Amino acid sequence: VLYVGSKTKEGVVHGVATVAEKTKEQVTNVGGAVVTGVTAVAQKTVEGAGSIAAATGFVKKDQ
Amino acid sequence: VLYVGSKTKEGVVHGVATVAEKTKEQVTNVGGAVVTGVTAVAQKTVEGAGSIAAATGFVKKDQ
Amino acid sequence: VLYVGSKTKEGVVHGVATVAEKTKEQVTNVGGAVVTGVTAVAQKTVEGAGSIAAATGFVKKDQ
Amino acid sequence: VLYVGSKTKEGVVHGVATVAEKTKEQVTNVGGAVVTGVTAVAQKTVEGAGSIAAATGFVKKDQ
Amino acid sequence: VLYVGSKTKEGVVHGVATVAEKTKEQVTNVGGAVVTGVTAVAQKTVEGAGSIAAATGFVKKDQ
Amino acid sequence: VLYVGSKTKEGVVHGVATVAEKTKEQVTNVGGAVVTGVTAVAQKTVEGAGSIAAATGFVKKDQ
Repeated sequence: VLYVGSKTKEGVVHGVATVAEKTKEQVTNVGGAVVTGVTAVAQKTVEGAGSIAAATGFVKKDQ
Repeated sequence: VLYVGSKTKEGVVHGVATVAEKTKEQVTNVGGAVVTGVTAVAQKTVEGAGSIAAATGFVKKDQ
Repeated sequence: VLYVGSKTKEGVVHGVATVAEKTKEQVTNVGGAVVTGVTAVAQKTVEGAGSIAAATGFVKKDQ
Repeated sequence: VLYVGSKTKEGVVHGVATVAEKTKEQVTNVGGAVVTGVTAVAQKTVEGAGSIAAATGFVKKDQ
Repeated sequence: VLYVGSKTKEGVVHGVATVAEKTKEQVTNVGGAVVTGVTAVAQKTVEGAGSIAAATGFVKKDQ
Repeated sequence: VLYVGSKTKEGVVHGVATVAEKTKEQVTNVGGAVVTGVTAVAQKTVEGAGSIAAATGFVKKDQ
């Protein structure tokens, strides 16, 4: 018996309840990035960069 | 018996309840990116970059 | 018995309930990208980049 | 202008999300009453008795 | 302007999220009453008795 | 302007989130009453007795 890498559980979300009562919600953007409202998200990345709510700017590599 | 990589569970979302009561919701954009409202999302990436709510800017590589 | 890569479960979403009562919802865009309202999404990518709600800007590679 | 009994809201249920993951569920009865699983119920009774999940016994009025 | 009995809100339930993960659930009865699992219930009774999860016994009025 | 009985709010439940993870749940009864699991319940009774989770015994009025 080996059971190598067995019965695992990774990058998991479960059993979540959520209520949101918002009368108004404005998001104005005129520049770079804006990220909002990220709920119950799961990921598993192998041999790579893993981002989930990454608001980056502008990569301005010139000459 | 090996059971190598067995009974696994990865990048999973389950058992989620959500209520959202919003009277108004405006999103104005005139520049780069805007990401909103990302719920119950799962991913598994192998040998690659994995992004989920990544609002990037503008990659301006000149000469 | 090997059971290598067996009974797996990856990039999965299940058992999700959602209610959304929004009286008004406007999205104005005049620049780059806008992503909204992404619910119960699953993906598995092998040997590749995997994006799910990625609002990118404009890749302006000149000469 | 009277607006007597106006814009009322009574005996109301709205905006409800629910998830139930039950692997087994047995209900054995051999006597009186059993009531189970009552969700999102509304009632308005006028000039009367109003019951909603009332498990009564046995009304044994003899001579 | 009277607005007598106006813009009222009574016996109301709203904006409820619920998750229940039960592996087993047995209810055995052999006598009187059993009431279980009553969620998001609303009532308005006028000129009457109002019960919602009332498990009564046995009304044994003899001679 | 009277606004008598106006903009009221009575017997109300709202904005409730709940998670319940129970591996086992048994309810055995052989006598009178049993009441369990009463969530997010509202009532308004006028000119009457109002009970919500009332487990009574057995009213044995003899001669």
